[PDB]
Amino acid sequence: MVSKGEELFTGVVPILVELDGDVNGHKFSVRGEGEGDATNGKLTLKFICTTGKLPVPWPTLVTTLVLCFSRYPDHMKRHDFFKSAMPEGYVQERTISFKDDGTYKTRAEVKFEGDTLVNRIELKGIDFKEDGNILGHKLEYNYNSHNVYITADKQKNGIKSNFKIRHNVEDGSVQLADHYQQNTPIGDGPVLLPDNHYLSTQSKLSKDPNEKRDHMVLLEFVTAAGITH
Repeated sequence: MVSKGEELFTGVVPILVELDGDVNGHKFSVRGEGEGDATNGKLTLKFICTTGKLPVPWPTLVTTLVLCFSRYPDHMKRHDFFKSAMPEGYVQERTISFKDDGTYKTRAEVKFEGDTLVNRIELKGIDFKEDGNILGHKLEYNYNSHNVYITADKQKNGIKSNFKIRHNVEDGSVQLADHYQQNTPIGDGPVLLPDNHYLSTQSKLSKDPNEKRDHMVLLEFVTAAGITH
């Protein structure tokens, strides 16, 4: 163990996710629950739209709706910023630019509340086309595997990332979502600033057959890679 934070992730940790959103003035909320295991990189979450019908496709929210559950190999433990900020946690901020469409701006706090790892998010969506892939619901209910490159941000005592998500469109086209991310500790205690590396992601989206509300079941694996030793 190379951070106090890392001790909080030796087993399965229950998770709560809460998101309050506004896309082109359409107000919606999501709550998710499940668990994460950073020892194997496995995350199991079920999300509900608490306000009724989700006004955007579920796949567009996957990245917004807990990289502290990434599996960092033993040789990479000193490059795990996300756990090092725990339990006080970190702020995760993004701009997500949907190519030829609107933008999500997100601010989340990821931190322990009691024994639960909580991801609490505000999302603002602007400049979406009513007949675009997003407000038009033209995106397939599926998800690609990605590499998410992590860099140190010495000045902010945190990390940055930029990456493109590819969303499959019902017409066989692809909707690009360009992510710009910043993470900063909530605490003023010491954190691990990493050497350059990447996270390998893979996401399976499914439905709960008993669930009549608008929802998404997520199975994710996230693994850190890219450090020689």
